[PDB]
Amino acid sequence: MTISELLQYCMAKPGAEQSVHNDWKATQIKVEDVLFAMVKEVENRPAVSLKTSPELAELLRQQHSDVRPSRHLNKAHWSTVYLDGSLPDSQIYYLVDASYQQAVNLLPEEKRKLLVQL
Repeated sequence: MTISELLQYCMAKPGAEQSVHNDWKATQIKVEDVLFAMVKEVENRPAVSLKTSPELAELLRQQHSDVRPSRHLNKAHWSTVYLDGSLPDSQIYYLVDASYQQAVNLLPEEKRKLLVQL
């Protein structure tokens, strides 16, 4: 699937802004200072790195190889999913909201109250 639409869909999540790191244009999707997922194309192939997530870490225990959770940034504290392009959109959308849900839970009272209005 195309990351072009996926990225725009990430902007449809209330509270998420794009923080671009001007090196290889790694784009961090986060709120005020809570980073849950960041997208970075390596090998010219789409790849997103999520923060420590239950199902994402579970994927590494239960399933192996193929997508290859690798240590380009941090393999145990982060998880890098090679989106590649040949990966189905069905799974990707779920992963986005998975990390997004976590971010909201990790936000204090003040922060959460705001997102509820949006």
